[PDB]
Amino acid sequence: GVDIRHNKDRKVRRKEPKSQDIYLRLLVKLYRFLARRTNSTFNQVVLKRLFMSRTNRPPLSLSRMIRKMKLPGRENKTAVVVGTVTDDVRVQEVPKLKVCALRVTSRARSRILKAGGKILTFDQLALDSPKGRGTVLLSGPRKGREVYRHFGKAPGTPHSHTKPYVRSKGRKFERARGRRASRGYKN
Amino acid sequence: KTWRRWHRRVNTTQKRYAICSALAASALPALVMSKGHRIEEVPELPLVVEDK
Amino acid sequence: ACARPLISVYSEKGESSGKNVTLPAVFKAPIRPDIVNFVHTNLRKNNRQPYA
Amino acid sequence: PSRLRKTRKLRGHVSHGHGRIGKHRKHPGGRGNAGGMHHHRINFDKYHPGYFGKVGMRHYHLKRNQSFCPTVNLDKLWTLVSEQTRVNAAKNKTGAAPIIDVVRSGYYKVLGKGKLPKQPVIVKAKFFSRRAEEKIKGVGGACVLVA
Amino acid sequence: DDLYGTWRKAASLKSNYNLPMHKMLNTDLSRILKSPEIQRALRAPRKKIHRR
Amino acid sequence: SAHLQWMVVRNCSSFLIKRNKQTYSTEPNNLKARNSFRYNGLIHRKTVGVEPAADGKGVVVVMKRRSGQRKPATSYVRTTINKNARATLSSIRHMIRKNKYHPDLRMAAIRRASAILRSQKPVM
RNA sequence: CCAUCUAAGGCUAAAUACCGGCACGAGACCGAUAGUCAACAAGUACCGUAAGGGAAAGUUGAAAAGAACUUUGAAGAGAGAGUUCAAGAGGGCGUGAAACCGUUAAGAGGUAAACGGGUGGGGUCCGCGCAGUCCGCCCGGAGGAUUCAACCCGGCGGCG
RNA sequence: ACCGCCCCCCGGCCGGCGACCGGCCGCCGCCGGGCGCAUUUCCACCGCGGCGGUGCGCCGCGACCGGCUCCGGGACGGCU
RNA sequence: CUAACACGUGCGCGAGUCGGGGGCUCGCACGAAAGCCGCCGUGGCGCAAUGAAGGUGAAGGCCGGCGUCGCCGGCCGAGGUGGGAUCCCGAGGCCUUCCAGUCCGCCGAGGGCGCACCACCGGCCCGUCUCGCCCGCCGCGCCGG
RNA sequence: AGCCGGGCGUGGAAUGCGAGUGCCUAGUGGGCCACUUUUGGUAAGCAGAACUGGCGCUGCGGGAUGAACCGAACGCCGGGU
RNA sequence: CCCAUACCCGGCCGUCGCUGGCAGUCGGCAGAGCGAGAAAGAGAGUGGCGCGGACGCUACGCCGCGACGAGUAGGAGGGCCGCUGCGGUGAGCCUUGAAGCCUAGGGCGCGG
Ligand SMILES: [Mg+2]
Ligand SMILES: [Mg+2]
Ligand SMILES: [Mg+2]
Ligand SMILES: [Mg+2]
Ligand SMILES: [Mg+2]
Ligand SMILES: [Mg+2]
Ligand SMILES: [Mg+2]
Ligand SMILES: [Mg+2]
Ligand SMILES: [Mg+2]
Ligand SMILES: [Mg+2]
Ligand SMILES: [Mg+2]
Ligand SMILES: [Mg+2]
Ligand SMILES: [Mg+2]
Ligand SMILES: [Mg+2]
Ligand SMILES: [Mg+2]
Ligand SMILES: [Mg+2]
Ligand SMILES: [Mg+2]
Ligand SMILES: [Mg+2]
Ligand SMILES: [Mg+2]
Ligand SMILES: [Mg+2]
Ligand SMILES: [Mg+2]
Ligand SMILES: [Mg+2]
Ligand SMILES: [Mg+2]
Repeated sequence: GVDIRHNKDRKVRRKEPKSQDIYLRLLVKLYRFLARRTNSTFNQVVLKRLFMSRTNRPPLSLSRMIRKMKLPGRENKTAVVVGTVTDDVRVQEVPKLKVCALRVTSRARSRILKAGGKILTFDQLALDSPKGRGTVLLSGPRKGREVYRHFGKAPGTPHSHTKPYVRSKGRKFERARGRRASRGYKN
Repeated sequence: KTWRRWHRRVNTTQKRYAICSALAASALPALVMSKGHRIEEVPELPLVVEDK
Repeated sequence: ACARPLISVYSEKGESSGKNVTLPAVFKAPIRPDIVNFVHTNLRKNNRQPYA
Repeated sequence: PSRLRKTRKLRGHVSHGHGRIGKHRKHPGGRGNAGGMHHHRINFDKYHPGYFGKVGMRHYHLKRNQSFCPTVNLDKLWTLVSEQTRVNAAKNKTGAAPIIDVVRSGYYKVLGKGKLPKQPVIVKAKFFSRRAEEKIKGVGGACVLVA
Repeated sequence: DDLYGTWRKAASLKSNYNLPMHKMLNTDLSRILKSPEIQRALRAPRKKIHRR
Repeated sequence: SAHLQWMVVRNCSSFLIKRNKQTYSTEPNNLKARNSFRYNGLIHRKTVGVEPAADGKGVVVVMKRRSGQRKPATSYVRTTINKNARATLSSIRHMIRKNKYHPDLRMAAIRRASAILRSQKPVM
């Protein structure tokens, strides 16, 4: 008999991608080897992010990437994102960038290639920089999904700006009792 | 009941992707042989003959 | 790889004719058994008659 | 598929994952949205405030087509025309400005949100906003109304 | 290749279609390990068993 | 490539047989007849096979050539060796080693050859 | 002030619907307690004054070749004989389970029986057991081969 | 007319031909035929021969080594 | 089992996405499938919110021109603080006859640029309240900003 | 009070230990017992509370027997205590 | 002195943790290491005969160390557990005997 608790004995993190495609699994093999036979933690972070799910790999926009690479000090370094690089149409001037991503939108790829940059895939990234020196690791906005507007402190409760679940927006849908001081109460 | 959901719809891009993948895999001797087809005598598995 | 070799056209006699055609780009498409299986599964359900 | 569902793993457990004390009876709380004000009041108030009551005026024969008015923003404003148009206007030296008609592309009102690149534009629309107008004037350009 | 388009040419017979992009180009894992530029940046392989 | 088709075929081959908590591979040029990346005879560019001769005695050694990867008809070269066991094993060993031709299969090929040879010897 | 029609008379195919009817085609359906109630002399037998209610029930064999003839018995029913690949298919006859029963063999028996753990004893069968494994590399002895290495010719392959 | 993209021809580079080669030369290996002719090479048999590996048909015993335990017999010393 | 909704997961495309309805494919073993439409994206969902409604509808920061600037240009551009995986730099430091002297790679004080995300402070849009002044004109008004 | 910039690391009690955070969510909403405290009752294997631990959901050694007591909580085995 | 499923030592199964190790099978074209108290190079350079060497690695694999293992209601995972039909595949099986049924026979798996 030992006075211990087994509730949190097992950790929940992912050991391998839930996906079944073969290209991602080959990438996982390569980066598993790199992470376990290299002291650099960039490989560990990249492999962990390869394991993650789709909603945990949000797309990164061209405007975000250029904005985060225009910061001082990080010139002529390769921007690495484990998600999808999507094009942003509300930006005219695009510089030359050295991008690496699993997949890139067709229009975004056309824009970068026209601007003069080059697109890399995580394989060739391994060949170029195994330990990943000169890399700027970016990611898309994880809280960008609209489901996060429904989360948190419940609506109809003071100081809670949480979106309710309504089948249709209008004046006849959840506007009368809990939303007005004129009818009952106002939270 | 007869109104079970018998049919399914797939995206056109996904259908085209599947077709492309099948076509590309049909050109590899290892995969064709592993499918069971006897092609050890075939001169070239992307087999092309004239229009005659 | 991006290399597109040259594929010979075989005559009906079984021997190689003088003609040859470059390999179409489709055969270099990625192989995804995941997508192939998903599209098959879901499409081989659209030729199914109801029962009840 | 029935293969992967919870029922297959539940065979042999008398209870079927619904408890022994409180069984799986027909409708313990009433059908549908019953008791919204009586015994589900806490849930209704906590998760759907404003559900009960009336507010606003009644409009009988509503026609959405009268109020149809799609909008566009200035950051998207240059995407209505082709890129070659914009680059030609950019390297043009005569000072001529391209004409962008949002009604042709299916927008009625122009709202000014994004930053506008510094080149003259002739934006013709049906409705404008004050900030969009001042953005166009500041960048140099013209605002034209159509019916 | 007119049906499915090349890597740099869209499909002529279809409205707007192009071959799916490769997630990884060089899928020769044996090379990707056995290349000098990656082997250089590696620690020594510990391969001696330490039993209880 | 090679790893790609290995990932494709590791579980969906016609040569795969799985029973009695076992798994075996069937395609011809596969020493040890087991499902593995090393010994799979259809994936790699350089492949070694050892088969019994068509005649009741001898051993056929099959080597995959380097040029015609997509031409199955002219992809394998076969050599028949019909001698004593020691010289047969020596010839196979020289062929595997001094050619630098897939050296990881040297002992497997030698073991398979020795076996075929014994089988060929009349029973007691 | 504008806008738009001309009521209180009439006709008109096509696109649309179809668990009845005639004639067809098909199925990731059921396979005789299932599928229609109904695979069969089924809305039949049968029940109720009536409205109405409403079953059970498929399979010898390739071919009846369906057991001539003798014998005991009043007969049912048997013993021989015969057909058949098979009567270990004999007219509700393919296969033929369990519950339950008869008989034969073995074992046991005064705390109802049965059960878990641990042994012991006796059995039916199995090892096709009953002088005990094989495998290299040597050493020694008795043998026998068209015999090794090195060269020449030709072919093939790998690498540069 | 202009611009973008793509196909084809020619010219010049870069890279690959290990998802995609031909000729020449060199090295190596293999195979077929002669050369080779038995202190070489090979095949089969015998020894209760040796070394190494795996096991004994069944039933048993002993020895030493190590781990963990229970106990016994000696002797020495400190505060005392 | 069908429909709806929510969330988590896998795949395709991605500021877009989706032919489900229809049509073209010599209708018809499979095939009642599959392919195609692109000037068949009508349309749905998303890309803008807020107000009961009339309606309105999403940054700005520096210098020269009249600080006690009216007001035109030159610009620069979508905040700030704290914490932040990674990356950059790098004082110093990693050996053997000595000695001069390198190359390449690893270590590392401190110092940078700081992803996502959290907290906080500002800013902008719509309704509403308080205060107060100014500006525009085809119609100078119970006008508009 | 808010802002900037600068300087101070002997990380300022002991002991122990990775921590934070977000979604979706079943069952439950009849309880009972014991030391101590305690209300009603003559009292009760009665009725009602507070703290902690149990039983319920739990087998094992002991109390001959036993939901709650004493010891002790459990994978299949050998030895020792 | 006696003994519990408690405690100590040992074996075995499984779970969890180390988000541990292994692509280095680098071989006459070679040189067999990264267990060792001390953050980092068996660093590169310039001047004073016999042809030979086990296993491996279904990387969804294999291997090594520790700790732990009660369970109703309930939740989750893995089933090379099982039943029926469909698309593939086994140059599968079968009148020299399939399905089904019976068995004091030989076995496997913790179990289905
Ligand atoms: Mg325990
Ligand atoms: Mg848990
Ligand atoms: Mg349960
Ligand atoms: Mg309930
Ligand atoms: Mg219910
Ligand atoms: Mg009229
Ligand atoms: Mg009329
Ligand atoms: Mg009429
Ligand atoms: Mg049909
Ligand atoms: Mg039956
Ligand atoms: Mg019958
Ligand atoms: Mg019979
Ligand atoms: Mg019968
Ligand atoms: Mg008896
Ligand atoms: Mg209850
Ligand atoms: Mg009480
Ligand atoms: Mg408990
Ligand atoms: Mg207990
Ligand atoms: Mg007592
Ligand atoms: Mg014990
Ligand atoms: Mg132990
Ligand atoms: Mg348990
Ligand atoms: Mg029995």
